[PDB]
Amino acid sequence: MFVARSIAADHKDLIHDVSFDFHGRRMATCSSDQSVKVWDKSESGDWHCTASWKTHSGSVWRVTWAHPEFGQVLASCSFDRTAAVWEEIVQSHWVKRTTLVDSRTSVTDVKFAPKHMGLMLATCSADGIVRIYEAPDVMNLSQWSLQHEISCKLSCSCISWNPSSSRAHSPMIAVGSDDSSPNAMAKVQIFEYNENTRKYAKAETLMTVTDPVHDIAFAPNLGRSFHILAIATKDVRIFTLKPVGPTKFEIHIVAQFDNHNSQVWRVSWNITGTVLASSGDDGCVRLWKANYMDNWKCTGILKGNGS
Amino acid sequence: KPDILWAPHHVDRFVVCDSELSLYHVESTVLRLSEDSAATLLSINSDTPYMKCVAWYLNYDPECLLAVGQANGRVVLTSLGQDHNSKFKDLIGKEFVPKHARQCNTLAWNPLDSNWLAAGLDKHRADFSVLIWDICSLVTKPLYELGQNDACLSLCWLPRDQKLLLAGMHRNLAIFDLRNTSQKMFVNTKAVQGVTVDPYFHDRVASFYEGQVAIWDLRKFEKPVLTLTEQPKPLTKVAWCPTRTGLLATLTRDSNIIRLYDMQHTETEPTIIERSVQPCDNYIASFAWHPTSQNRMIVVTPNRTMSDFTVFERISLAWSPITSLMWACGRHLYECTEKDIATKMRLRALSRYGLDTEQVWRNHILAGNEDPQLKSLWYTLHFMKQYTEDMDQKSLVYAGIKSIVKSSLGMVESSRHNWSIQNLNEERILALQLCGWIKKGTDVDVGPFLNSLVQEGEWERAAAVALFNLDIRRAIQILNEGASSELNLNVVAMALSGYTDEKNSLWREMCSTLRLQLNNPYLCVMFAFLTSETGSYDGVLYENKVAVRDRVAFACKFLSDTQLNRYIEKLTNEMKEAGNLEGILLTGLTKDGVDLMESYVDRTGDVQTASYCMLQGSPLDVLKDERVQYWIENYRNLLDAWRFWHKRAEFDIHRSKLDPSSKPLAQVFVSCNFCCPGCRKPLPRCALCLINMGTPVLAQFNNWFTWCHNCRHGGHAGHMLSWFRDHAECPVSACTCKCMQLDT
Ligand SMILES: [Zn+2]
Ligand SMILES: [Zn+2]
Ligand SMILES: [Zn+2]
Ligand SMILES: [Zn+2]
Repeated sequence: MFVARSIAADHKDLIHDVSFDFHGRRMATCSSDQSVKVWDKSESGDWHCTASWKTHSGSVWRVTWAHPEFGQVLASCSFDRTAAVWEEIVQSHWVKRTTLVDSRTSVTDVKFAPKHMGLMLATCSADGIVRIYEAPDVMNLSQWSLQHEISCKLSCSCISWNPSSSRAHSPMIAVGSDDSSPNAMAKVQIFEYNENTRKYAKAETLMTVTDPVHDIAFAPNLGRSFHILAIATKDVRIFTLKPVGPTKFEIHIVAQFDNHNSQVWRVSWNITGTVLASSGDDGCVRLWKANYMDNWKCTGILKGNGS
Repeated sequence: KPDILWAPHHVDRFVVCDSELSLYHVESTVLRLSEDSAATLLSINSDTPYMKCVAWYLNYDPECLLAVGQANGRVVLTSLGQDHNSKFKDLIGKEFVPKHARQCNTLAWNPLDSNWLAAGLDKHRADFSVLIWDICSLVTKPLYELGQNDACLSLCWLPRDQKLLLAGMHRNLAIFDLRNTSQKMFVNTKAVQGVTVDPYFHDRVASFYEGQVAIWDLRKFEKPVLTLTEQPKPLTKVAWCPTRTGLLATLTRDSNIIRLYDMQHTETEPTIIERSVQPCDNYIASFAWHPTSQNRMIVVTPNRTMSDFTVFERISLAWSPITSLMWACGRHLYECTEKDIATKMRLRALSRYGLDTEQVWRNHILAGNEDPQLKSLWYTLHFMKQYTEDMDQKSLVYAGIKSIVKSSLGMVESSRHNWSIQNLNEERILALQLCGWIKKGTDVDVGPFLNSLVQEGEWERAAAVALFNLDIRRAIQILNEGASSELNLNVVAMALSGYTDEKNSLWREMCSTLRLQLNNPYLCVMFAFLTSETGSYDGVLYENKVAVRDRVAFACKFLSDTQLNRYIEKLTNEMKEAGNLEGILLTGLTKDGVDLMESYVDRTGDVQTASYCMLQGSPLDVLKDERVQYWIENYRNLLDAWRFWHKRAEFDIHRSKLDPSSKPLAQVFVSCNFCCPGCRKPLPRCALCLINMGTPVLAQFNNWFTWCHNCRHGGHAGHMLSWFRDHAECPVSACTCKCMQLDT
């Protein structure tokens, strides 16, 4: 249910990902050529780049954006086992704040936290530990306190958490896996931070997923009574948790779609948590809208180029 | 095994090397080469049996000069070409001769010289192995000749050096210079069965053996820098990608899966990414990259079946607040634009939905689309308001009918009807006013409803209601009056006239069956009412194809107290669990009403109406609940995302005028640095006309006396707006702050 038009953008090497701003103005790209870009749309609708530089002696594949309530901030994951937290200075000088090199193995993911706990970065690294960074004093951005870590005992693949800012929800972390050895067990485990214990303890385990998951994306709360997960292991398995010391949540798998039949690339929920803009390995990446009977049926298809 | 080649200077021609040499031609669409393209074969050659290698003479003209090696060691120059316009006609047919006879394995033309051809021959006791011919003038005169007592197996010209040749011997891996043949650099490896030099780097060479692939460079040339995995089956072909940097295409015997390898970080670890693709479901003989097209492939099965493909993946998605996602595919990004709930709330907000201080029912029309849930809630909310004003002129209505009819006394069951309201106790008229049967006032006649319905065009709703008030000569009159327009109701007027009320009268048996064949469901409750066997009110009350408002009135007029409470309580429980907006008529704006609207939000994610509805005169017992205040915050945060800032402000004006308990606070304060009630000092003056802070003298914003929060340098609100239009520095000398441009 769309008309596809190709944007007028030119990145040097092969692109990796696109993040997006809050109000819907400025993205951030990557390449296997150690380059990033930010394109502010003109009032006429045209896109023009405004900055670029060299990132690291490897490839940067997980650039990300921040919230305007802290100014302007970016971050990225690369070969250097560090997060490039670069802010804007105003022709603008995009250099400030130090690196976060604290990982012995390769970093897997990099994402920010909801805007109701301040700045809280988190990074999960390859063969093990997941790691969260915080800084109370946001007047200078070069300080960063770890204070919390985990031990997933597997090759983490993707991270996510729910923007639900309700006072009645404990913050939770969802982790992906990548092990594909000739055995089956777990690939997505859910965490939950406490207050008195101050520990992210383990609560649940989706014991029906065994394929090499590639991305995890919660659905924004917006006011529902339950959360929504999203996996890309073998078939866009949209899960659904419901609370009923751990919070024993009843699981109800409401999605199994074979359309990709692939190693599906990425999954990304929308602003209001209704349309699941999915993607995959083979070809055109579809949508999965909603129906009157709470039915998840594909409602659009658009091809990787001029379609 | 058969191999496939492309035309170096043609984008639409390829040849298949097999038992016979065949040239094809790609044609468009709208032999099925592709799902959107097909093949158009042009020429056949079969003169040379026992072909062992095929190579292409890469020049701009002739168009199809092909070099073919045989099992006797003689390279034969053959052409398929086109309508001959011979420019070098002497060249065709010039088969070469080696001075003995052996197998010919590998062939390669010189990319730069364009006229030196290299041939590799198997081993012989006392003769040359690699022979460098020069096809410029049956010429058995090699221009060079190397490798006494050895057997070559792979050949490849180096790109940078003009005359350098890389060769793979039996256990020698030598790089030969063609200026002095006394010397050569070499290693002793096992991965010799194929040699490739990548185009871009042109310093890394890849070679393979059995099932293992090795990677070298020409700057160290000592040991294999990188290696791969011991795949349990032999390899057949390896080739780099000539348009995308970093791809080791790979094939194995008797399979159908190609493996493409990603190498970006060309001492720690190697960056290796592997993804396998199956272009087709049949076994694969060999493949062929493309020189010009973007990341292309064609494959040929052991049968004659051809095919095609392409090579790109790992797209990423980014969403936008206006519901329009972003593509990302290599050198291309695409955006798609536009019912989704998020899209609707944009137009509803832009139309000032839910902001009327007038006839309230004007909100369902303001919503644009027609939906029964919305076109009923605003009718329900309007009625509760008109009662509150009327009663004030002379609030418990907001509880809902379930609490109103709990104390329903009286309830004397009516006897057999007398076909021809004020005798009901006030609690029942409370339900009748909300439903709309009567108007605000003691009017016992339901005429105002009846006469408003006819002018609205609805005829049946003027019949069902009328004879529900026991009027069977007005019953025909409603159908008689409407029968002049539009037309079967006139015949129904006869049927709807008579009824015998006997025990086995022909009307009763006929009508109970003759009801179910009609479409409109009011006529169903019509017949299902007349035949109701003195209390069998189980058909009319449960035909949920009819509006709940009528069912609330009709159940209230007839059913007794013991029967009413069980029915009204059982309807709300279904109404609440299934999440129906119509339940507000029953549940009201109490704690239960908040519970029901949880289900409505849970299934449609509508926070606009759930926000406005609960703000409607609810008390300080459900408006302070955590649930309701969460919906308000999310809607406000959503509006800030759409950049509809002025619309958010108008919403907070409405919220301020209705809930004073959420008032904002002051953010400004005057703190004199000296103590000015104590220090007797004035605030600073502007930097342009220098008048002090406060002295007097539409356009009234001009003397607003703004400030700066970084440089502590202020002035008159309009004076610097005129000054800042041509400069970008603080007016005050010895200050380097750009006040306006610092925001952006
Ligand atoms: Zn003072
Ligand atoms: Zn200043
Ligand atoms: Zn002034
Ligand atoms: Zn300033």
